[PDB]
Amino acid sequence: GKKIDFLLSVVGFAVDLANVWRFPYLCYKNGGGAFLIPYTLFLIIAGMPLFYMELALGQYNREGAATVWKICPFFKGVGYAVILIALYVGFYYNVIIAWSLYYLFSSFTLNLPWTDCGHTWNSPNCTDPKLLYSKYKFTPAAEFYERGVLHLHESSGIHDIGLPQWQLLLCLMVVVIVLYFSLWKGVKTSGKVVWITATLPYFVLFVLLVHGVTLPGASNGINAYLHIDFYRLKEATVWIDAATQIFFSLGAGFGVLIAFASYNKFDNNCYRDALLTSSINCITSFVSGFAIFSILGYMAHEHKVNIEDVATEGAGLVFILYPEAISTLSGSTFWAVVFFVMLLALGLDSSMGGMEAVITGLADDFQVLKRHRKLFTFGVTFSTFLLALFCITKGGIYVLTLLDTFAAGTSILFAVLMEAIGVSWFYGVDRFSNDIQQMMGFRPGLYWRLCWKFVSPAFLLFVVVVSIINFKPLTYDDYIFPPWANWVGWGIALSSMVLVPIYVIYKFLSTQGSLWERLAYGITPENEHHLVAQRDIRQFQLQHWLAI
Ligand SMILES: O=C(C[n+]1ccc2ccccc2c1)c1ccccc1
Ligand SMILES: [Cl-]
Repeated sequence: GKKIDFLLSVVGFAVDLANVWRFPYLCYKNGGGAFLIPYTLFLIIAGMPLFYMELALGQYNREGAATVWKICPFFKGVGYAVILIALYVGFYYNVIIAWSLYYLFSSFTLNLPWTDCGHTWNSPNCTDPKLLYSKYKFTPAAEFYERGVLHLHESSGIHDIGLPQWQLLLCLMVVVIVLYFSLWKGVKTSGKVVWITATLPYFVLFVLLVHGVTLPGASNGINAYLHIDFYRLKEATVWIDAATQIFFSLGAGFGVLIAFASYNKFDNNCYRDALLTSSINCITSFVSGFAIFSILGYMAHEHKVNIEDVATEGAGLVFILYPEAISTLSGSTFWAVVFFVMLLALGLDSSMGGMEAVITGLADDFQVLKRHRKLFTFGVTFSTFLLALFCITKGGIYVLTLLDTFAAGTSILFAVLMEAIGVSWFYGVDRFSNDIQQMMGFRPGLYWRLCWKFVSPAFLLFVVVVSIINFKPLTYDDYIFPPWANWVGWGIALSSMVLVPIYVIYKFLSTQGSLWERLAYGITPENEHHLVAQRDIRQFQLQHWLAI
């Protein structure tokens, strides 16, 4: 039974709410098949090596995101930046969980609310196929999502967001309460409910893939998926999206892996962990795009619109697609309950780790917070609840879009780039390899060291530069955000990107001694500062820098 338990642990570790909710609309937006060449390339080249590096860092140092930089004291700012990014994401992550819970509540009926026209939320333009370049939004399912759930029709833009929706308010309160009462005792929340939180996503994917293929218009969707538009690969938006999605789904750049692995057995094998997680992620993504495009090809056939106009490209694509596939199944109520229970469980499970990253990273930094976990968890959870309250208004989809685009984009890419720099170049890839050898019994191979030192930082810097210089103003499918919205988003990105130089400056000024002594204290591990008085700093020799 241990092998069954081991398989469940690995397979449930590999799946995340990002894979299920954020990949579909990123694949639809960037053409489908053309989105997986950058996706797989960046996976192989930067996602697997960096996942491995973060796992090994956390496991060896037994420290959270912030304090793990005792190995090079100038990068505690990088730690703080990743904690801030993880805090920012939860604001709207919990809002998606609230949407899932509202849909689950709506699903306990024999006449599902998203199948036909004529409800209190329907407009005069509602078009049911059964009875009877701009995106198509007059379908029963899209109108349900945008009028009976979001109540978006009561907003004009990000300048008139409105007041909180009380239904989503109650759902968000339930979600927040569950998260707190799951996080207030301790970190350990594995092996107790993962039997359903690990197998249900894959069962849902399997039934969706087997069914959608047998739909009237699925062939056209699969063709649009498998036809690769090589012109999209010269635009840099697909590359930016693929990089950000790799880091979103693998957990890198959020401080989640470091905090999670600080609890692993010292001898735990991180090589196999990275290999298995990345392989499962790649196969799952390539198989999930198939089902997405089969569903929306059938939607194109049924609604008689072009496959590039059937559905939104925003955060609600899954909530538009899953209902459409559900209504085509027999016993649609049972299937709706299964799908939305899966979504709710997966979202709660992943948001728990996202919040535990913040709690652990900041508690390992201050002992007062480590002795008072109940109050700290309350504070984190309540601040998240309010700043998400901002996202459940009438025009809260615009704020969720602004956050989704700016909270972890260039900011997360920069943070992970600085992590790779600080470890590989300053701490030493050779010392990092020695630590991995002491932990796991074998030294990392040449491919891993090359990716850690040269290849991954090079591509991360390329993507960061391109994202900064090739930046498209913000939109939601028909709506052009006012310029001050992009300025606000760039301020949000800089708010976490800038913690690095500020901490470097603070550390330099707070230290005592001469310039060279200050640099030596700044780039030397905290438990080797007594060598500085001996004027033996390895970073001050060319040999340390020419290593591989
Ligand atoms: O990234 C996450 C949750 N997450 C995603 C992917 C993972 C992969 C492996 C291990 C843990 C993981 C956790 C998050 C959630 C809410 C706020 C901020 C960050
Ligand atoms: Cl993904």
